[PDB]
Amino acid sequence: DVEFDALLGSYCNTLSLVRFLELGLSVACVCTKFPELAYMNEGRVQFEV
Amino acid sequence: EDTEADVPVTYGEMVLNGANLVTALVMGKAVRSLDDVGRHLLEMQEEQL
Amino acid sequence: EDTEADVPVTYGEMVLNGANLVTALVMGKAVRSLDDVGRHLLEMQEEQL
Amino acid sequence: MLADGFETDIAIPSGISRPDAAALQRCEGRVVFLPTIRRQLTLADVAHESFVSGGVSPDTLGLLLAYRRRFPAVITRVLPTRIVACPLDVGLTHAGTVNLRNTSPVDLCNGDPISLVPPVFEGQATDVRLDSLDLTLRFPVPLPSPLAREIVARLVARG
Amino acid sequence: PTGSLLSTIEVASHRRLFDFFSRVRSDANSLY
Repeated sequence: DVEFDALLGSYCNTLSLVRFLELGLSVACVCTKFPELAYMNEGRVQFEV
Repeated sequence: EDTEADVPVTYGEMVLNGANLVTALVMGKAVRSLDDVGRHLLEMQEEQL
Repeated sequence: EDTEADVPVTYGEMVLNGANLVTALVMGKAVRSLDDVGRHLLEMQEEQL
Repeated sequence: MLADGFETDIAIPSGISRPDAAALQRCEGRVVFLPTIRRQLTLADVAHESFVSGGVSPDTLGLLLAYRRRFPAVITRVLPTRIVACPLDVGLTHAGTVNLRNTSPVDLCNGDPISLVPPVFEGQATDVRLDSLDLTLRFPVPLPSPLAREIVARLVARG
Repeated sequence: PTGSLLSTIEVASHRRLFDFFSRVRSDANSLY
């Protein structure tokens, strides 16, 4: 008697790595970085109109 | 749009030639391509990620 | 009307002109040893440039 | 750590004036009623706004019955962005010692068990109100236990 | 436009670096 079992393939998934500036939405942003943001209580943005 | 396609000819071959035949008779289980799956688990083990 | 766009990649950075704070220990009470707190203002305000 | 201490993070919102921001730093050793043992909560959950029943803000006796349905926690450090507390039912700290603060007009002694009581006394109803957020923080009063069995007896026998 | 007039958008903020290293007892009106 000859009998056996088998694995006939193992299939996986790859996560799509999405960057934000690669999107078409990024016109509504001005993506500038605070190196310090955790240290801030009140922030105001002042500009001349 | 198009009338004539390109179609492959050979079906797929999966035989227990080699070291897989031993595991089907002695162990009783047969991983799909042990001549590669057992190989790739070694360079993952030692080289990189 | 179009498929491939030109998109910026870098984020935006800043010009820091911040209110600076000086804490330095001084051993002794002399004229030249107390002016080093004053030199430390223009040593650190130079580093922001 | 997981067993010895448990730090919660009561988050502070964005828009807070400095007359309101300098009142929270005077609230260092207090008693705070969390409803759960979540690790991230907000001030709208801690305050008396979340304390109300269906429409009815209860008096000092119903204020008892929604204490023991909650979790007492003690503030350990007030950061600008969050308030860090420790719920007493889980565990104190690694060292097992957390500093409280008297709001009572009554001195404490060694080895006295502390039960907490609402702000029941006259000249005592001190609610830290934050005007920019419309938040009152009714802090309870750590009393010695042989006082806390009197006052509950004075309130239950009055009804 | 070559006759236009730009301007720098200014971000003014009250950072507090030293509340995280140690305890603070400041006033209600300290623009420190």
